[PDB]
Amino acid sequence: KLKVAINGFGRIGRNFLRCWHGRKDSPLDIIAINDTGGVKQASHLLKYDSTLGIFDADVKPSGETAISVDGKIIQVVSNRNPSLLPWKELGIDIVIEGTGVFVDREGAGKHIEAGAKKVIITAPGKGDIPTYVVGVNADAYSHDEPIISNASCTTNCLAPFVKVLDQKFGIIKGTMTTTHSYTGDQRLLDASHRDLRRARAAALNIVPTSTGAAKAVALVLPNLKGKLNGIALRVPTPNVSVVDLVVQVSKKTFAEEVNAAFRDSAEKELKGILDVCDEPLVSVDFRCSDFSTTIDSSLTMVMGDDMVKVIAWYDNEWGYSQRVVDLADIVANNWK
Amino acid sequence: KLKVAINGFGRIGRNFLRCWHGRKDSPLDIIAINDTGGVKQASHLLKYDSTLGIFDADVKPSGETAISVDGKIIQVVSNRNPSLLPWKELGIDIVIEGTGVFVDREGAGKHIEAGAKKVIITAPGKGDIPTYVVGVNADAYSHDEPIISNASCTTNCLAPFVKVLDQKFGIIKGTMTTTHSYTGDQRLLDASHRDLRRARAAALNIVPTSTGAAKAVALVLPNLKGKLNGIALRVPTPNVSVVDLVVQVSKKTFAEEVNAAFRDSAEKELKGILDVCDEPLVSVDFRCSDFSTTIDSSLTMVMGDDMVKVIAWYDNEWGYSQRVVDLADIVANNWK
Amino acid sequence: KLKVAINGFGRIGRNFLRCWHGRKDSPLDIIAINDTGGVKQASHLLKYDSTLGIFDADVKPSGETAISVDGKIIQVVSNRNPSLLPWKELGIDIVIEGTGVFVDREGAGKHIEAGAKKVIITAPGKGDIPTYVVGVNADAYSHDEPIISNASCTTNCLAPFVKVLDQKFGIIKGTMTTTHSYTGDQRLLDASHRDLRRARAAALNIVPTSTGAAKAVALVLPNLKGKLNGIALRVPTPNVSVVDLVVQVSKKTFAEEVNAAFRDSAEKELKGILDVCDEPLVSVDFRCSDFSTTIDSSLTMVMGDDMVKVIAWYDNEWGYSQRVVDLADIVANNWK
Amino acid sequence: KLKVAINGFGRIGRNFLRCWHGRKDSPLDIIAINDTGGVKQASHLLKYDSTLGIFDADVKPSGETAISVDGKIIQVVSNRNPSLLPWKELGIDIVIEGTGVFVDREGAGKHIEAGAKKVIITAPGKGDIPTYVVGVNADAYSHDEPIISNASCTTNCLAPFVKVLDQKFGIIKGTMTTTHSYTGDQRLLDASHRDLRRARAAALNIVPTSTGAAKAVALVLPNLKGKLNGIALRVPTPNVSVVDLVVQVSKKTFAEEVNAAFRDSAEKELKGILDVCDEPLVSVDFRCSDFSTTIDSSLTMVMGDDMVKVIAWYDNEWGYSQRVVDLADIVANNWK
Amino acid sequence: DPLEEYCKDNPETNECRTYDN
Amino acid sequence: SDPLEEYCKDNPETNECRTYDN
Ligand SMILES: NC(=O)c1ccc[n+]([C@@H]2O[C@H](COP(=O)([O-])OP(=O)(O)OC[C@H]3O[C@@H](n4cnc5c(N)ncnc54)[C@H](O)[C@@H]3O)[C@@H](O)[C@H]2O)c1
Ligand SMILES: NC(=O)c1ccc[n+]([C@@H]2O[C@H](COP(=O)([O-])OP(=O)(O)OC[C@H]3O[C@@H](n4cnc5c(N)ncnc54)[C@H](O)[C@@H]3O)[C@@H](O)[C@H]2O)c1
Ligand SMILES: NC(=O)c1ccc[n+]([C@@H]2O[C@H](COP(=O)([O-])OP(=O)(O)OC[C@H]3O[C@@H](n4cnc5c(N)ncnc54)[C@H](O)[C@@H]3O)[C@@H](O)[C@H]2O)c1
Ligand SMILES: NC(=O)c1ccc[n+]([C@@H]2O[C@H](COP(=O)([O-])OP(=O)(O)OC[C@H]3O[C@@H](n4cnc5c(N)ncnc54)[C@H](O)[C@@H]3O)[C@@H](O)[C@H]2O)c1
Repeated sequence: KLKVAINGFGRIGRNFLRCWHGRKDSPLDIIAINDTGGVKQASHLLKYDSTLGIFDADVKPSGETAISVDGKIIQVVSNRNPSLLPWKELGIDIVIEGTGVFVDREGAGKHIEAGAKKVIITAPGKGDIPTYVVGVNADAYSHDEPIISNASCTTNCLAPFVKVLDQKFGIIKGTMTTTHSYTGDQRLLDASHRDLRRARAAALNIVPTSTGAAKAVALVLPNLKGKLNGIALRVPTPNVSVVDLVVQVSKKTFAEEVNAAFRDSAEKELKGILDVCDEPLVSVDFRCSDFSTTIDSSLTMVMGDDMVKVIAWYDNEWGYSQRVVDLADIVANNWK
Repeated sequence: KLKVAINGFGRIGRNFLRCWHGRKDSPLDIIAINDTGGVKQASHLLKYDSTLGIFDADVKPSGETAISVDGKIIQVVSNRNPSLLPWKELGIDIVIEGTGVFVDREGAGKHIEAGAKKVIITAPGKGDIPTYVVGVNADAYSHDEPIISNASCTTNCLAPFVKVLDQKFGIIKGTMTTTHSYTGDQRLLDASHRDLRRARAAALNIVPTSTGAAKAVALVLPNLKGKLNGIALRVPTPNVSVVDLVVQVSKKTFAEEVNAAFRDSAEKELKGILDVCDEPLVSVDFRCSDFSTTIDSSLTMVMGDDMVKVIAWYDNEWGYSQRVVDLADIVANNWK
Repeated sequence: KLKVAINGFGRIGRNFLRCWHGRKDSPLDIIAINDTGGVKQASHLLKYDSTLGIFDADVKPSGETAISVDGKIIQVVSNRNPSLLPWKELGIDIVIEGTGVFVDREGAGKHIEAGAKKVIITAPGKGDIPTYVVGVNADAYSHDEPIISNASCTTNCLAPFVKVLDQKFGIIKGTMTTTHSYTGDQRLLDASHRDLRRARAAALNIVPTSTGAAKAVALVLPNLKGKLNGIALRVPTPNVSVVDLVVQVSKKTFAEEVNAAFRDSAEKELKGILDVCDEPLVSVDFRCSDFSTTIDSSLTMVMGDDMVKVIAWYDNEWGYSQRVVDLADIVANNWK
Repeated sequence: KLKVAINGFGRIGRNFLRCWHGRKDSPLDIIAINDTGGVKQASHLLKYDSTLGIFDADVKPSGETAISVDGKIIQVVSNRNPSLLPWKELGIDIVIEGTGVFVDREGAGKHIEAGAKKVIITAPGKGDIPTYVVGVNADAYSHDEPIISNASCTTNCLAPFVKVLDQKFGIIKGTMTTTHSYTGDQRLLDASHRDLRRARAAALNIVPTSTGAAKAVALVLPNLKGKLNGIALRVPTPNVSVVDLVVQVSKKTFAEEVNAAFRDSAEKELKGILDVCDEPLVSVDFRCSDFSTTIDSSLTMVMGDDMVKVIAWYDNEWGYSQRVVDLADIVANNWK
Repeated sequence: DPLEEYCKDNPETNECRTYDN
Repeated sequence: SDPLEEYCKDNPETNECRTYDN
């Protein structure tokens, strides 16, 4: 029954709530929201969405500082400083830190320093916070870990099949590239940004941008430490991204055999986290996919026997969020 | 020689600075720029534009505090608060307040208090405040005036031709609409905003924003007071907009005639300010048009003899940046 | 129960098939489809839609010539000549001319030559073809008419609220501009076309296009003859569009009364047709709206007491199809 | 002094003219243009361009079967059957095949049977057609070659750095993925296509599609036969594209030494065809780049010493077209 | 003009298609 | 009064507060 509170009602924040909402028999009961805005912005944006559609549920406010979804009320606080959050009276158990600003014990800690018991950063932890990727290493979570990370959207996609590949062929060293949808972090029109490239208009460019996914994988898959690298390319699409991976394996193989493996894993250990699509689909079609990674079998290639090329799809907001809900259940199942 | 400084190096702050660079022999001499951003994070931002292409000119920063356009060093400062700006110590007669942050005397004033004789609010003014459209009344400006307001781009276009129409058919009532490229105030994806509309994903939506440009006409043309009104329509375009004007008039007229009036004013009182297009073109065709208003002849409709509808295209960024570079000559040359 | 066949399985046709699949206890029974592309292609595009999304129904081949949609078997024929379709063989009671090329009697008449008893053109008919907008003059239909039109999507939007505007406040004359989502009739990039407007990049520009969907109102609304006319502007959104009407009523009034007037229609003689929206939404929020017209109350205006301005949202594809099904139901019920 | 015809005045036939126009002392002389449309579209679309903007020149019709471009006048024919073109009449010497439907020896030979003495496919060839790439092998052309191919936009970008990569490190095998701007081949909205993927809304989707450039490179780079493979990703950008190459080299190296090599080349042999950019730019910043390949040195990685990844920019429309002319000139300068 | 004619027999082609919206 | 509006007063140049008229 662990009470939950969502810090940062942005894309992931609202996508998270919607994911949870449709869950049958959840161990989570979310009853609190924080973001620079108030019940106004909240109630509206949880109902209307230019990507997920109109959220099918009664979304109206309650008090000039709370709202209600299909009944259940949920306080809607509005303080930019976590330390000052009513987490101690609302009996808040888990916090979903998704403001993208408080990503180090330094920060997220404030949530505990406010009454909450745990924090789950919907992004890579800064420094040395336990990072988990469901289906890969989240089973390795331990209750005495106050602040933890669910990794980035790219890492959750990449980890799952990089795992299979290493397990069945052995990754010797690889390269990656993810053609990613544009995110809030980008400028609508050439404005200022710490990064010159991310500063350029998102809806009109192919934007080269750095990623720590190739590296972050080594956290959840230790045998991949120092074996992967790669970049990102932000493109004029609002949601759903794709990761183009190229590895040198130890076991000589062929395209058909790789796809076979992914399917075996898709039906067993990675059941619900990995999928293989055997149809000529495009980005939009992958919107709302509960899978962390879905392979484009047709696209898979093997050059010169051991240089494999795999291309996977994923919904960075909805997909990720479904995994964050999952991690949270794990937490709530090993509570102490 | 009339030392000029740009406060708010945004789309305009940067566009403006470029019109100026291209002026045949301007009286203005821009020496300083003040942006919340960085210095090199501005020298690069200038050289490369996604909407205007590459800025033809050696744009290499000079020292860690200035730039160097074509050799012309142009100090670069960075301070949020205006009052602390080195205007007095730098010697600034004209400050281009293109931040849209300080729009009234109280605010914009912080510039004069810092040492700015006369300022220019590149946006509609707030409350009481002198508004002048270069070409309809860039004469009513007295040097007694310390703070101007070059109006909004929708107005600076929806005026040079509202004039031709009231003084030749006699506008009675009237309404308007402007299908405008989205701009910096709109979020890239669905985030929170004080207004539940600019909040919605820009590039994937037709967003209806409330504008003043209408009643805003009843300033640079006292006549139209209480007559003009209407709304704005934000759409998936980065630049160039179009106004759909519809006023009912007294003097009976036909569509064709209506177009001759314009063709006349075109090479007279509105030469270089208003133009008429007899070609079947689209938005992108008018990028970098120096005419704060270009009529599309083939669209003019006349229902009921008087009610007339005219369409005008305007490069909201570059077009407007030209009128602004002018309301600065109207000051510099007509300077006490 | 009538046997329907869809001729031209493009955007409209597929939307129709889904709209129809939607209705409970329908008088229609779709038994055949015909597009130049064959089964394999019909099934794909029906299932995966970049706009409508992924059809939540069990779509898949049946035999080698038909497809099964939730068990419903639909024959998929393939002939570019309406004259040669197996209509007489399949017992087709009505044909949904969705090709957009067979709009005059000769054209559509072929469907009757082919054995079908009635054609219902999903677009502005040509010649003396009886046009109908459901909820306005859909009552004018008599079984004597084999080939009929359902007008354009825009016409289906204005008619209902113009019916209300002229009805009550009596329309003297008016103009209109519809900011519309581009459609299949435009180029992706600058390539030859007959209409030099539509030959330019659809998802880049704001393209203006002579409509004629204004005057068309006269057909369904005997009165408005010669009173209305207009134009359209095409913008970078694949779906959902908006109507901008500036009428000139006789009986003076004010906004609150205008929209007030609409709300009443909305529950009276235009329920399920007209809708008024008070919440501040954007284009995309109206995806899949069963309303031919939704008014943006917070946008209504009145200048000079008599110059009324209304704003209406419509899903160019979805809603129109919802109407086409209704019109077919009408046809299916007054089946003499 | 070499008569030239442009068959297929589409996105490529047009950039060719404009590429050629800006040519300092051309051996060629564009005599005519042929397409489906005539002067109406010919002229209009040569003066305008939702990508290259207005063409600075006096583009005006010159009769009803010709156009005037800065004085010089170009005939404008309009037959879709190349056998019927007055190639002998006007005495054309060489034809630019940009229709995209006469890439085969049989089909391209039609211009030869209609008069023309030599043809050039603005695409990869089918049949006994010599394929040439400027900077790589266009120095193997023989005057006796009646029909030849300039390959594709993608191969032209790839061949250059592969030449340098192989010659200086020896490639074992490798893979490439070109994130490419959409083209006239795709659909605006879900419309029919032989390719179920290209049939998906090109501006709303990241569309995977096959590419034969990887095998093509062996045509001009023999030592590469069967070492490469790859696919393409169509992203919502009208122009400019990037290839992402990964190759296992024989000689161990590092990011910096590689770029070093790329630089030595952009200076010695591929000077003018290849260019190592160092600025943190984006897709747009590459419009009209006259280089076939501009390597983003910042992106260049080297995994585990022999797995190299390079990212090269190119303007599919403009950069290609310049190569065409160049080769067209190579043809001129070998005449007889 | 060439195009106008072409269109008369290929109304559904790319350089012809004309819809009322 | 709502939270976002107060914030906006002091931080007008923010992403969630910027309001260009036309
Ligand atoms: N969308 C994705 O693809 C994605 C996927 C995985 C991980 N992430 C990560 O998740 C985080 C959130 O991403 P998002 O896309 O939802 O962003 P977002 O911009 O839409 O949402 C962040 C929200 O937090 C609010 N906020 C900012 N500062 C705050 C503060 N001090 N206190 C409270 N609220 C504050 C913002 O106004 C906004 O509503 C980032 O760290 C991001 O990298 C994003
Ligand atoms: N581009 C157009 O279409 C256009 C045309 C005419 C008028 N306008 C008006 O101009 C204004 C700004 O538009 P823009 O397109 O240039 O947007 P913008 O966001 O790019 O410009 C704002 C700039 O000011 C800087 N800034 C913000 N707060 C500051 C502060 N306190 N001190 C110093 N610098 C600060 C930002 O870093 C940014 O560079 C708005 O009022 C708008 O209505 C815009
Ligand atoms: N887009 C809209 O919202 C809309 C709304 C109302 C009315 N309309 C009208 O409906 C018509 C179709 O519009 P659409 O958007 O569905 O277009 P579309 O391009 O998607 O559909 C045309 C379809 O007809 C097929 N076709 C062409 N010639 C054919 C032939 N001889 N036989 C059989 N099939 C043939 C095509 O292959 C395609 O499947 C147009 O006339 C348009 O004006 C469109
Ligand atoms: N777009 C690119 O980046 C690109 C790059 C390299 C090579 N190419 C090649 O260039 C060619 C055309 O590509 P495009 O993008 O310019 O396409 P496009 O659609 O803009 O141009 C094709 C042109 O040929 C005309 N045409 C078609 N059939 C014809 C016929 N029978 N007779 C006369 N004219 C006819 C069309 O009306 C049009 O003007 C193809 O061979 C393509 O592979 C394109």
